[PDB]
Amino acid sequence: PVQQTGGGNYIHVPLSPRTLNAWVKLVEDKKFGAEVVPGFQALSEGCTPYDINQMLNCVGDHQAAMQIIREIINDEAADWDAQHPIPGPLPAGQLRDPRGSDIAGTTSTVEEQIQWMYRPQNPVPVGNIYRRWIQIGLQKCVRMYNPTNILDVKQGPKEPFQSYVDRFYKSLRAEQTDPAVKNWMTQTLLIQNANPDCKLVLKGLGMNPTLEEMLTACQGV
Amino acid sequence: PVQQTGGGNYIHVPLSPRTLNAWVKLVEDKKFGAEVVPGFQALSEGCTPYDINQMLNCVGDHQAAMQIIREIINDEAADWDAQHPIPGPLPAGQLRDPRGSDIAGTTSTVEEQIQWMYRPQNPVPVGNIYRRWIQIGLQKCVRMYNPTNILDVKQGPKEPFQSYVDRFYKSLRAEQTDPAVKNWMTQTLLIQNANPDCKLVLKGLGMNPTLEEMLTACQGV
Amino acid sequence: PVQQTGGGNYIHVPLSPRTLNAWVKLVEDKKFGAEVVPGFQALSEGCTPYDINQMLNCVGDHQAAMQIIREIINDEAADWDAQHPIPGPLPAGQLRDPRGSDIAGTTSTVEEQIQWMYRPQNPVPVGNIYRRWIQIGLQKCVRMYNPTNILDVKQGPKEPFQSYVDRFYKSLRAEQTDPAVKNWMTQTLLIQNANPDCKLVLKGLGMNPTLEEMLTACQGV
Amino acid sequence: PVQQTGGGNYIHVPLSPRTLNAWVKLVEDKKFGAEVVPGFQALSEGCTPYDINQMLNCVGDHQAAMQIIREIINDEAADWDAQHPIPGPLPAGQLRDPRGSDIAGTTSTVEEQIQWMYRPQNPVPVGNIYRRWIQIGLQKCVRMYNPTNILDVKQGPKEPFQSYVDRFYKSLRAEQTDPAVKNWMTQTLLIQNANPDCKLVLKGLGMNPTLEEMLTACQGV
Amino acid sequence: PVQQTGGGNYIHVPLSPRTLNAWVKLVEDKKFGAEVVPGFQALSEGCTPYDINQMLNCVGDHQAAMQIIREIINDEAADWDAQHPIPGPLPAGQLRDPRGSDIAGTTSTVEEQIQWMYRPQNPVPVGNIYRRWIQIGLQKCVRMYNPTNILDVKQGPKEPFQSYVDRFYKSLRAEQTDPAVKNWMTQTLLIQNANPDCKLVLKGLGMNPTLEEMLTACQGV
Amino acid sequence: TNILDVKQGPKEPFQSYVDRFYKSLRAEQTDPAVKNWMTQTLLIQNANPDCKLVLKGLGMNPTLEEMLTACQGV
Ligand SMILES: O=P(O)(O)O[C@H]1[C@H](OP(=O)(O)O)[C@@H](OP(=O)(O)O)[C@H](OP(=O)(O)O)[C@@H](OP(=O)(O)O)[C@H]1OP(=O)(O)O
Ligand SMILES: O=P(O)(O)O[C@H]1[C@H](OP(=O)(O)O)[C@@H](OP(=O)(O)O)[C@H](OP(=O)(O)O)[C@@H](OP(=O)(O)O)[C@H]1OP(=O)(O)O
Repeated sequence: PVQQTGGGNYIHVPLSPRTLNAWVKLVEDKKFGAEVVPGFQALSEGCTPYDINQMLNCVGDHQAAMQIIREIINDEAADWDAQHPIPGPLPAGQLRDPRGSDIAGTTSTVEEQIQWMYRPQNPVPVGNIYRRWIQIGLQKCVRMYNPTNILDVKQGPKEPFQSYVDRFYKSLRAEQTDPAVKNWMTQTLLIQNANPDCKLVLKGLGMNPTLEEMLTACQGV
Repeated sequence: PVQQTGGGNYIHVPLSPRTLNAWVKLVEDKKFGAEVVPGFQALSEGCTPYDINQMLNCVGDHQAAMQIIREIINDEAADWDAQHPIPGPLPAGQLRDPRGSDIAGTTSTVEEQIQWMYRPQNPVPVGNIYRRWIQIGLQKCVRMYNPTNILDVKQGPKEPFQSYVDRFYKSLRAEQTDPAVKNWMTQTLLIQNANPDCKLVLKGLGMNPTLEEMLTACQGV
Repeated sequence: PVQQTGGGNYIHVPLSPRTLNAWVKLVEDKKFGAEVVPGFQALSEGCTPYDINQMLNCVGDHQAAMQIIREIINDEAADWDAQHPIPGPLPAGQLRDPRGSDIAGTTSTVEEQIQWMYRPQNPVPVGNIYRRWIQIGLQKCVRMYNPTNILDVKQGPKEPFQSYVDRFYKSLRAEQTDPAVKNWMTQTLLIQNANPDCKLVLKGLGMNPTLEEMLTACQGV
Repeated sequence: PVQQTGGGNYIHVPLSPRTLNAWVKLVEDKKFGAEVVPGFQALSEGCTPYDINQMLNCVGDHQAAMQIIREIINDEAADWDAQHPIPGPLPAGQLRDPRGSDIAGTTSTVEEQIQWMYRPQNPVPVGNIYRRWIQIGLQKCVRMYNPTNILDVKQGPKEPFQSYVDRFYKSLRAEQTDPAVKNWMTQTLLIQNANPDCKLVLKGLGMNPTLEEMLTACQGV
Repeated sequence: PVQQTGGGNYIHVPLSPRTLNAWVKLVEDKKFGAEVVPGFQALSEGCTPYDINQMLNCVGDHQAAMQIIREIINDEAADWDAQHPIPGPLPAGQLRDPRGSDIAGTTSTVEEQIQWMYRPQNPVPVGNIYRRWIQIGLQKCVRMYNPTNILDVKQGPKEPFQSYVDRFYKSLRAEQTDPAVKNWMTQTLLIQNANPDCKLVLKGLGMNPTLEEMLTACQGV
Repeated sequence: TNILDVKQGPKEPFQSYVDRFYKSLRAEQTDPAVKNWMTQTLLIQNANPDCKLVLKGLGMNPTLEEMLTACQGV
């Protein structure tokens, strides 16, 4: 992280143990639950990359997924190098313009990552760009770990409509589905993959019911 | 959240892990108990919307209810857009006047949400307006989850008048009932849905007893 | 709560989660033990009313007692309105003189509650007056929940004089008894409601023994 | 407690929940172990009396002992009133010279207790004097609760000399014994109340052994 | 650690208990897991050597490994002494130029270690150089404790391809293997040491599959 | 019929099925994005297991042209 000073220059405060441990305990307990994606951001809102890397590295389990995230950061990295050019030999006295690897803090140092993140001429935040990339690797894994696809989430003889709708929506977000499909699935597949006795009551409501109405109606059916 | 500086402009401090976890542990343990509504406010008294959204999102369970809250924020959102007009093309150099979605921080950024929340000309607090909306979705769910309606809370042969009155009042607040009804239910339905032996003693007190008198009298009856 | 600033006006800091939880865990575990009364004050020494109300409200159990406290705050409230007059239409630009409900923060806002609590002309602390009222409702409940009245606390064949005196004094404070009665009960009823074998030894000490002497003497009797 | 300010007067910071709870958990678990006396001081090094009283009061158990402490504070209190005279009617504008009860903060307020504790003309610390008194009541109780007197701490066939010496010294401090007696008991009663086989070996060392020598020698005897 | 002051010189703040305990609880629970290496750095980002030494020393178990680390710090130490010369008798008034042992803080004091770490003429950070050395001793131990070598990590009849790849990669990093070998092992030995039924499906993908494809394909095979 | 009910018969080709699917996809006036998801997924899910595995062996995000050729005589 970065803490500024009065009469002094910006300094690098370290990351904190509690936070390093919470991220570790949100991935080893929730088994890369979708929520892992925001937990990470919040725990990292103001962490320079060197620190983000130390956190992800403390986790020595689910190491296949972490490798997948590393592959994704390198692929996104290639795009930034291609789209952003080299101004040419940059005159000594100037910190090298940032690349996808310095953004990570691998080849670069925290002090240089703070320098770009705050340089007055063109501040390049090498702290938030990296997290975004990590979040695409985390998100794919969540999608690789939705044990049930939404088309298979249905209702058994003794399964109600409140637990089923919970199992459905939780998967729908984790599949990283788009919005229009979300509504169609929400207004149709919810009723299709259900017990018939409750289905008749959800259909008794009328057309385009609301989740409030669907839930209240099928209370005890 | 927002922390101001001396010699510097307002900055965005992040939300804290402990608080993100407490909200999560007040919803997964109390099963959206009514108290969830204030716990949220207190945990969020000074959180800009971006953060309020990160908290609600970390919870990946009870996701049906969270969807209901999202529907409610969008419905209230339509009202604000209708009631509050567009001054027209706003001259470049001016931050767009706030809408129901920027209030959420979805399409907007925290820096802009802080800018309106503190702009000197007409400070628009986009932090408290949003929470209020979230609280109406949370409140409906509590009402959707009062397992017993107050008209069904009664006294069995071995149920006393202290546990029953507790089960009654807890439901009365969670039903989000109005005040005049609250008093009538309080002075009448409490005695009606009760064991007769205790009922005779509560009636021996006189007319319009006080909960102190009702409770002390039916001690052991 | 209220935190003052240098070069800036007083601000409202929020209440803290840990404290909201401790009050909740001192009432759901001690079952409104007498100590609940001071725990509250200490946890609230510098909390503006809006916050005191949020804490009491997070507790959704023992809700009958909380209603009793609400009745007591309204009754005390009537007294303040009667004793303190209305200076008449107060000129615009002046915050309304405080009433029993603003003291609670119900109809009022924290900023106005801080304004009176610190107004230079006649600072009206709307923070401590309210707590005092809450403490009379809490105290009555403790008295409504002393399972044993002091006149019934006695000694059985295998009950000693150290556990009995503990059960006696704990009730004596919770009954909210007065001081002169406290001494008479202390020097007389302690010996009366006791095992005879120990009674003879407590009486062997002489007249007006001291709890030190009474306790040391009946060691093993 | 008291926190001073720059450009402002001294203020009263409150006591903290964690500390109120630790004192409570050092008395309900250690059953007024001697260590309770220092735990209290350290937890209270800078607490004005009002707070010291709130802590002791949160403990609603072992209430006989707390009453004994209250009797002791009143007895010491009489001595201060007798030894320290009344300068006579003190001119309005002057805070009353402190008495044993204001030192407690009972009849007095924290602001007045801070005023004497810091008054420039003759600062009277009403914070440390009170604690000292509380410590004499706590100490008597520890002495009233040494289950074994040192003259009864001895060695059985299978009791060694390391556990016995531990049981002996722990009692010796809790009896609040004097120093000269401490040495005689230490160099004599330790050997007297012991197993003979180990006694012969402790005596083989010579005269006035040291606890290092006594302990190393009787290793396995 | 080191905290600077305004109007005063740099001071040595101490290390914190929680951190001393976390390092101890990351080595006695993870049994020198590879992650121990970064946990240490993060917990020590800004700790002067004297403190780093106090932490490692609190751990009294796995003391063979700590001795190995001590041997490694002494061997690296010899290199620094050889490569860095003695400018000769350094004039009194000048702190001795740093050596490998002062870097540790053994023969040196924290104040001198802070003086070099911040001396304006040629700041020598004796805080980060030491940690680096400790990290080579920690890393060797992790390699001495990879119970399974990657050439022995294979798939049994009921072992899938997700747990196996996890056991493989975790070892690959802990063996401290190089990058080119990492890719060859990754694209070849992963398929070789596997169940044949899944092997046929991983081979059905084509050539140079990606861990995403390999993992999705062998789902249920 | 409807697209969430259309299913390839056990001894029916997945070709007969696609003609009973795209015909019912346009009729339902399904949105274009909802069309792509149903197209790349709901076809394979509501199909014979043998051809479902054969199209799954075809690879990721297959194209209908390839799906038809691979499930030929499947
Ligand atoms: O008291 P809190 O500030 O909420 O902190 C709690 C816990 O509280 P309790 O003692 O009431 O259970 C302990 O706090 P401290 O006593 O150390 O202040 C301590 O527990 P652990 O060491 O077991 O984690 C840890 O706080 P800290 O960072 O101050 O050590 C943290 O633990 P939990 O979050 O697990 O309750
Ligand atoms: O951890 P933070 O979120 O920054 O909170 C700090 C921090 O809490 P911890 O003690 O749990 O680390 C301080 O740490 P220390 O200075 O004790 O190391 C503590 O200081 P004090 O206990 O000395 O006051 C202070 O305490 P408090 O909550 O009583 O103000 C507390 O404050 P916040 O939680 O409000 O930030």
